[PDB]
Amino acid sequence: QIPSLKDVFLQDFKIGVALPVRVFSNSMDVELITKHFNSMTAENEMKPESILRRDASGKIYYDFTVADRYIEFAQKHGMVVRGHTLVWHSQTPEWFFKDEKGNLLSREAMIERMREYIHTVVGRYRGKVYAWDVVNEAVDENQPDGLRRSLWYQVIGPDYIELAFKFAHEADPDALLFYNDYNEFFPKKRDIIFKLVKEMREKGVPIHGIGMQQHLTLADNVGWIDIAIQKFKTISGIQIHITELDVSVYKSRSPSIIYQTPPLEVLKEQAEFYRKLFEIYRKHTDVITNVTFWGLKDDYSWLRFFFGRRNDWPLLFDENYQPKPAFWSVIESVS
Ligand SMILES: CC(C)S[C@@H]1O[C@H](CO)[C@H](O)[C@H](O)[C@H]1O
Repeated sequence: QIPSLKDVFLQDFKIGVALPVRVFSNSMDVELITKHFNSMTAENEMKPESILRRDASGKIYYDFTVADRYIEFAQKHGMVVRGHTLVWHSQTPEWFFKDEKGNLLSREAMIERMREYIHTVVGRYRGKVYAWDVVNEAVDENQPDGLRRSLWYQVIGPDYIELAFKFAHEADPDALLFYNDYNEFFPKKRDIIFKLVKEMREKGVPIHGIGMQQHLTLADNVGWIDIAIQKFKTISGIQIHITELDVSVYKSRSPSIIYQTPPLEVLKEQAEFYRKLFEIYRKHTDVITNVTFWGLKDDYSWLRFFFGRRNDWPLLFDENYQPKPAFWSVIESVS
């Protein structure tokens, strides 16, 4: 009786959702997912720590038993899958960078290990995962060259980023390959992301897209987001995914006032925020091809634990699967 997000935005972009694997065995979760969403991302289940294993000998192997369930579900329900994520400083075991003695691998050995990892994971889902977050959160504006000094940088060096895209494109030449990041509309970081992607495109690196995480709060300036999309879309041939959208009801990551239940005025402010945001996304529909929310409904949000245990209401559906004020405001950005 309520409209379907994916149908409302059919001519604009895929409408996606980040999901933990438990939802596939929950009839009420499956009802809400299959009504509204034509794209899905594994919230954790396709990250390196979720796939990498070592046997009693210390030999690396791959466990796809959980990740496989996403492709099985997507195929059953006619959904596309964003693969998240191949190369990241987070949720990647420190032992992946080391030999049996706990010493750092050589650059040569770690390039080979990255190649095997990306070939194995992207190869397994070739033609079934239409888009990959190949590299996640590689930018640090505090560094002289703008690049985060992670183990990837320390063990391979600054070409690890372009190599990851090379290897992913080898494993699945039809996949759309994304560089994904947060705080992507803050000016200094925006300019580093722009320069990184533009320079990789100019030297023929197979990068097809920029993933804008859009982990927002009610304190964020939506004008800055419009300006960031305007800057990124000047890179010829690049498309944009909104990969991890949510809107915290708080105005910082460390609020001193925490809500038990959200004031109605806060939910209305959130509806106004989401409306202005979707007006900007529709304005840039020529470059945005997927808008994915980082969770199905408010009580599943990472924002209830990542910055400290607290209630937050960051999404379009409440704890009882009901549309929020923001659901209607988002729908009204079209209607
Ligand atoms: C899917 C999310 C966990 S990505 C998220 O972006 C955050 C910024 O708000 C932090 O940078 C976290 O490191 C990162 O995991």
